[PDB]
Amino acid sequence: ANLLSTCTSESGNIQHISPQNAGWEYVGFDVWQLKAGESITLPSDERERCLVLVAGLASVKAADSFFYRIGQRMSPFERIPAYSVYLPHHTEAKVTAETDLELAVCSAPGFGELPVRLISPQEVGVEHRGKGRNQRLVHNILPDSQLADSLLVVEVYTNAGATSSWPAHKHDTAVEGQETYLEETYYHRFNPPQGFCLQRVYTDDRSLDECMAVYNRDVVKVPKGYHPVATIAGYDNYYLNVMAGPLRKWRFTWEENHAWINS
Amino acid sequence: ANLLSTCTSESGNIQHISPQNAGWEYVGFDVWQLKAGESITLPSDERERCLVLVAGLASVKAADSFFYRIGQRMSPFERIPAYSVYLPHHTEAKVTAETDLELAVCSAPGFGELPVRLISPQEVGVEHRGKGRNQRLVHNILPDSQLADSLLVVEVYTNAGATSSWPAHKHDTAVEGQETYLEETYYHRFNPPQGFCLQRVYTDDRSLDECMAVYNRDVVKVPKGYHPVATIAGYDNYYLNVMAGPLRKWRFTWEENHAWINS
Amino acid sequence: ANLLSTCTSESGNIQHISPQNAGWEYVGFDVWQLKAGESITLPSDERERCLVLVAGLASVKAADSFFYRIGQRMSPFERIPAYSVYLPHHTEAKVTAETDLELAVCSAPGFGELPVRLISPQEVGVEHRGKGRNQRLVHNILPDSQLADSLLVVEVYTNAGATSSWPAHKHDTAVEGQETYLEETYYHRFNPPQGFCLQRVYTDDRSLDECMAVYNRDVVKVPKGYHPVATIAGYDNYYLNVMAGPLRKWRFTWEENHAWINS
Amino acid sequence: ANLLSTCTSESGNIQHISPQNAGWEYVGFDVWQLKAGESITLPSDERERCLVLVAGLASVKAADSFFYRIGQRMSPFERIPAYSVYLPHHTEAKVTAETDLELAVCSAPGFGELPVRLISPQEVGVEHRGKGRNQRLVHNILPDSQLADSLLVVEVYTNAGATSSWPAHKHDTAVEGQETYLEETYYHRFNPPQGFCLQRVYTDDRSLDECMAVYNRDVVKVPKGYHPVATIAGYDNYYLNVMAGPLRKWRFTWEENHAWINS
Amino acid sequence: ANLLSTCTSESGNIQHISPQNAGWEYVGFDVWQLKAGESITLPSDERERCLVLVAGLASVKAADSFFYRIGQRMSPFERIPAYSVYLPHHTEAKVTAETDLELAVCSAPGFGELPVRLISPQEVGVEHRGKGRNQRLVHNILPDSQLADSLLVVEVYTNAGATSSWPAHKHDTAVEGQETYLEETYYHRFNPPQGFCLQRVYTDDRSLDECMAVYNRDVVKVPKGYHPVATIAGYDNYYLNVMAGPLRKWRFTWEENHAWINS
Amino acid sequence: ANLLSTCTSESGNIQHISPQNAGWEYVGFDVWQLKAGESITLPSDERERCLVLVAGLASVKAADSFFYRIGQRMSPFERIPAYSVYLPHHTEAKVTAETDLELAVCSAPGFGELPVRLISPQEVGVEHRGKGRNQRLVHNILPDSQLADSLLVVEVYTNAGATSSWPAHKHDTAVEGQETYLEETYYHRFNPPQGFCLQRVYTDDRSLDECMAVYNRDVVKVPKGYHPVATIAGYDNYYLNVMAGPLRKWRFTWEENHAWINS
Ligand SMILES: [Cl-]
Ligand SMILES: [Cl-]
Ligand SMILES: [Cl-]
Ligand SMILES: [Cl-]
Ligand SMILES: [Cl-]
Ligand SMILES: [Cl-]
Ligand SMILES: [Cl-]
Ligand SMILES: [Cl-]
Ligand SMILES: [Cl-]
Ligand SMILES: [Cl-]
Ligand SMILES: [Cl-]
Ligand SMILES: [Cl-]
Ligand SMILES: [Cl-]
Ligand SMILES: [Cl-]
Ligand SMILES: [Cl-]
Ligand SMILES: [Cl-]
Ligand SMILES: [Cl-]
Ligand SMILES: [Cl-]
Ligand SMILES: [Cl-]
Ligand SMILES: [Cl-]
Ligand SMILES: [Cl-]
Ligand code: NI
Ligand code: NI
Ligand code: NI
Ligand code: NI
Ligand code: NI
Ligand code: NI
Ligand code: NI
Ligand code: NI
Ligand code: NI
Ligand code: NI
Ligand code: NI
Ligand code: NI
Repeated sequence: ANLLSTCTSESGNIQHISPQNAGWEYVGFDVWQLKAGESITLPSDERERCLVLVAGLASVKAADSFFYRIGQRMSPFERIPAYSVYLPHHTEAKVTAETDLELAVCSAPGFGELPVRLISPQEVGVEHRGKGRNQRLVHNILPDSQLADSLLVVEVYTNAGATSSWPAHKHDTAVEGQETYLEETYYHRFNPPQGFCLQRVYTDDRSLDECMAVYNRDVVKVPKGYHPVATIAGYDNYYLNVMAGPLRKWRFTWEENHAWINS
Repeated sequence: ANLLSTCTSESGNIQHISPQNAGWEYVGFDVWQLKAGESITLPSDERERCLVLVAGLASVKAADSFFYRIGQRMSPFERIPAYSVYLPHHTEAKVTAETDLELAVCSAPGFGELPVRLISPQEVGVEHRGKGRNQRLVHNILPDSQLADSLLVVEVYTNAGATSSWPAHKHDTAVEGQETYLEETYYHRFNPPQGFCLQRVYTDDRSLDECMAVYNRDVVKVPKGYHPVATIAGYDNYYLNVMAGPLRKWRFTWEENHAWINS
Repeated sequence: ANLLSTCTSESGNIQHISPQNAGWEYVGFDVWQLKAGESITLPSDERERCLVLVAGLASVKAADSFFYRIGQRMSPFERIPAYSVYLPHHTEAKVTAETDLELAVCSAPGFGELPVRLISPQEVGVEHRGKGRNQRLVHNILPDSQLADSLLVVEVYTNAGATSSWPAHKHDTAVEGQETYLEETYYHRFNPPQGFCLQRVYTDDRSLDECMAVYNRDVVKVPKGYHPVATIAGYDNYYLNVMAGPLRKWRFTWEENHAWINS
Repeated sequence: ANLLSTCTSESGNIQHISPQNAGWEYVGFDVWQLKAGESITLPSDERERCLVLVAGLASVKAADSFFYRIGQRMSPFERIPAYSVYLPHHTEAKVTAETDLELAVCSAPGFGELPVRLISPQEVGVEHRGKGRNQRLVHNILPDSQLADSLLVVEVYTNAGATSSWPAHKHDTAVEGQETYLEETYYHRFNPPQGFCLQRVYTDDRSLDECMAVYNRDVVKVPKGYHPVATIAGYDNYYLNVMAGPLRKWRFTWEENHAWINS
Repeated sequence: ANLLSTCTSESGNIQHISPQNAGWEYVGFDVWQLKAGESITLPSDERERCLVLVAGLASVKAADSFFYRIGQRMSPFERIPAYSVYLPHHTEAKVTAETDLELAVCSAPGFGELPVRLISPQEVGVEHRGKGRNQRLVHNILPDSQLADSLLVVEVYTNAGATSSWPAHKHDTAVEGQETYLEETYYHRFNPPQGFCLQRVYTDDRSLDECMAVYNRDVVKVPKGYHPVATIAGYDNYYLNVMAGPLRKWRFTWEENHAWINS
Repeated sequence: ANLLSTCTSESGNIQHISPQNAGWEYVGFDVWQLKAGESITLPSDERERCLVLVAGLASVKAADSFFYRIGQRMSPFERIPAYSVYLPHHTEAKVTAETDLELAVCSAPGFGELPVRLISPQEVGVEHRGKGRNQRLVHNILPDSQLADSLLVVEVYTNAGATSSWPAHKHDTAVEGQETYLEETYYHRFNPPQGFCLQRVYTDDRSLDECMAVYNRDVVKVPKGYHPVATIAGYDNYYLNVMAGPLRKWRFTWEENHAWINS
């Protein structure tokens, strides 16, 4: 299975993951690397979006509003929450780079009537998950406790020598009250930039079992199974995750052999 | 090519095959394993459906009707026809498990105006196909001689030591008066339950040639080519098949090397 | 990655490439091999089409018109431009084979209001590209300088011992003013007919690097990367290409190591 | 894994399996298809051999012995035991085809001082193994109860439909008093000749799990795991097996899930 | 590539890696899991050996020497050096399990005239390599500064989270004064036992790039390239390595991008 | 299959192909990239060798012979024959680089008593094979009409565009008077150096069918089948081939479909 998508270029639409090229039904994930002064226009269509400023400042025109010079961090490694913008479906938007800009466009099916809204770093829930070699900084950009039709968005910091997305969990089957089907994308970053991590996507029966050396700005698709991330000594890791499915609830099942790591 | 889809769980939506994850255009196939008292709701959308009760009893609310305790067999290995329900498109339906229930939801594009209808075991055409090591019990749940927009549904019993879907046939190309393009899914069952069969999906030129060890509740996708099933001594086999394409007619071509087995 | 699609049959719809089975978003490509007197009907839908007569004569009924015995060449190897027909979306059309007919149906998303139009061999721009072992005859059936919503269509002749689609170029990423995302299909032909060529689809990082022995009437899909064609001594090559993407402009980037071959 | 070796030609040394090309330590297997009057010379080396006359008549000169026009069956499908000649190591041999000849040369390490000997039909143990979809005819050409340094040779007849090398067994690990490491080759034949069977080689953890479609005169290598053969309606099967390892004792372990098929 | 070898059984010769099955020239690695009172005999041949008592107590008879009840640790996770016995070539040896025993037999070509010798904990060099997420305990059982014809043997302890065989190094090419060709095996163990690590074997050009999920008692073969081990939170790792080549000198090259981690 | 071996380094033993790592029985091929003043020593063993000076000057000491500063061309692309030295088995040799040196060591089993000899340009048969897109320069360094126990060595120059090892031939089966089994290695070079060619290794049944993109100093292994080389406009190609088998005679069979290209 080919779950790894390496960047296609250095500038422009460096990552383009769609339901059509991912072989799935809900999640889309795009990254644009723009120079100061450049713009993109997002269309009025049947998809809701979450614009995540990974690095740099931007101005956004949408609905009847103008949002000027949103963003703050110049690197995701500043460890301060991303500035994001929620766009409902049927919303054309123009995004202009105020500085050089690394922009994530998270997409999923849209059908509701929520308004355009800003998700500033102060609206992002911050949590420190796990203990020891399992410690991670989590920024809940768009959790299931906040409003959206489909999208669930999170960014996670895993320092070199820690394991994250671990103990192994899956969200690949609708099992009422236990688990939901949620497609998931990982957009990875490293500090220093030449680093890599090892991500493994696997099922209990191992019918799917793929390990991948993931480098800076690579995407990993998670269509099913467990999906832990093992970082490498010397290279701090960051990832931006998008999830969506038929039911917007994060319900997962832990792999039974490793569930004791939560105790 | 990955044509085999093993069950993702023991309960809930254990099989979910869609045009999007199958890499094709028409056929969808879902299996739900429900405990007595649990329900699912099927949406009003652009897909027609055939609900097939593989094992157990169910109640269905659809259109202006209530169908109570439909089904009979508690195992597909009773060798009595499944109870099924035809749902046209734009038909919301609620299915409640009266007993523990193994429910197949067969789907394809819907566009007509046929009514909701019951397909009881007495409406299922029963035929005994082949002679010797080629003998099989066939239950024509929804054949091309019965009404539906797209769906063709059949279940077949192949006793241990027989070959079925054989002599090799294909339905992967529109060839006027000879063959139709029909995507096909296989949902396999074994008695005793720990068994397997060997299914081979292959083209004449062998550009596609994949053999698979298929276990209990596994799905095989047939996007093209010949697709025979070789059963194993000691393990009786059952499969539930769904087909659909642009033209709802079962027209196939026999592999010429093995066509003499029909003589 | 499986980028090669060999013919499924000798007659009827011998090639059927869709966004759904290609794992992409825009381009569809069909070939029909029809005997004199046979017909097909193309539907009124949301796709625009370019009918390309690869070999043989046809009559077309579309919109309020009847086009009788269009075509001329009985083989693509006559090296005279194909006769083609542009069909906008929402246009049902009936195509009848006047002689035995090899018909290419090129498709992409349609949304405009252009009329049905004939593209006769006299409307096709003819150019001789390259020098020496890089020489090729190019027929611009439907270039970006002519009108269509999405479709770009070209046919190219590469004589045995020449390389084409070379120096290596890619059109797989939206990079403003430099490159566009364009899915591309290749439909290959050989003279004598038992020949083959070697086509390689690869990225700069080699995460994708697939070489393929392509035979008569085979299709190669190009979802991303560089995609040169190396012909074989004794076997002249022909290919028919279809491209489409979000922006109908042919903008590509040359692989830097081989760009000097243009000098 | 690559366990299937198809014939490289119709005449001469059509099968050549060596420890060097098999990725293992002991077993060699060669097939020679000779016309009446042709000969081959086997060298004096460190390997013992068992020359199996699969079909046709041959004369064999080795050491102080000459065997004139030995053989009987003109096809393995006569279901009568083969003639064979055991050759110790350091024994040059000349084999002359008296009729058209299909000759199997089974080889393994030699170190002893056994004499050259004929293994006529009268020295072959004939047995019927299993009941029903499991009943095969077995010819023990060179069992562990007869003399050789390393070689174990058997031929088996599996009628169309039936499963052989079943219930699944393995002989891939030295487990004192339970199992021995024995490399194994299968040389397959079909009646009628255009047939195939499905052979699956797999381990308990499925780290190796390969199913292959086996045609006439193909060889399957079994370096480890379970290795059952599933035959296809209409096509009777035959195979000639060679085994060897560090300990010349046929000790195997049954896969636990299917062991009940022996009771 | 197929670099992972999982255990073939729970008892007996659970690991058997040979130059013939590894696709290389020097290194052999065997593991024997024996019950108290069981024995094995190692042959007199052209290979030298290093018998490593991974866990448990053993007696060893070889040439004019008898070692009674050597060993100490009942688990490799006691973090105390193993007892080992060096055997020159042409030296038959009998190993008797005094307790349940996990025995590693490390082999390589032998040509010299060194005597049989005990390598007790007092002859094992103990060192701590690296700082933080990089700090491992290393036991030099048989380094290049001690006597053997070919064999180099080391065991390493990597605590959960940490990265070992890192910064990435290779020893796959004879480069005078810089690097030697050395085949390498890894025999992995976990505490608790149900754990895994992720090991990646890769070259600078990524022509080889394999990441594998390694479980308890699995073997990884390193025929060339970089080969770091990434451990997982909760699961401590241990591995026993064997190396050999034409020149018995441990000379390696660091991957240039990660060499800074040594400063 | 894995038939391509890319260089492991820029200096030293950049190519090391052995029967053990190639999965075959006879051919060994090594390349050494040495700086002026460096030396290597070839051992006294059971292999005969042909030392080919691909580029640069070398002195060779072997048995009672010393060859001082032999060689001439500083690049294979000078299109003048190489100097080579034939070494029988049991012959230790010292090779000193007099200038920077690219040295090929071709090896195969040795058993005879031929003397050490120089193969100077005057002993190399020069021939031009084929017409047009098929015309190559061939240097028969060590043909079957010259003396050696096993080795067959040739170098071929294929100008950009042209196809070589074409029409397709195979030498993979002993067929008396028609074909011999001969393993074959290709050591490729390009001018300019950043180029590539496409080489396809395939059998008549396509059970093996591998096309690879070959770059400067890469090696392709041909264990069986047809093996043509398709060059790319702008990049001239060179390759040095080594062959050996049980019978030192170059006998091949042409693929029937392309045999007409010889007329
Ligand atoms: Cl949309
Ligand atoms: Cl996490
Ligand atoms: Cl739920
Ligand atoms: Cl729908
Ligand atoms: Cl059937
Ligand atoms: Cl029809
Ligand atoms: Cl449409
Ligand atoms: Cl071109
Ligand atoms: Cl642009
Ligand atoms: Cl005798
Ligand atoms: Cl007789
Ligand atoms: Cl059997
Ligand atoms: Cl035993
Ligand atoms: Cl001693
Ligand atoms: Cl002691
Ligand atoms: Cl280390
Ligand atoms: Cl050195
Ligand atoms: Cl001499
Ligand atoms: Cl000279
Ligand atoms: Cl040639
Ligand atoms: Cl010959
Ligand atoms: Ni709406
Ligand atoms: Ni997740
Ligand atoms: Ni409707
Ligand atoms: Ni079918
Ligand atoms: Ni419209
Ligand atoms: Ni292109
Ligand atoms: Ni002897
Ligand atoms: Ni066996
Ligand atoms: Ni000795
Ligand atoms: Ni190492
Ligand atoms: Ni000798
Ligand atoms: Ni050749």
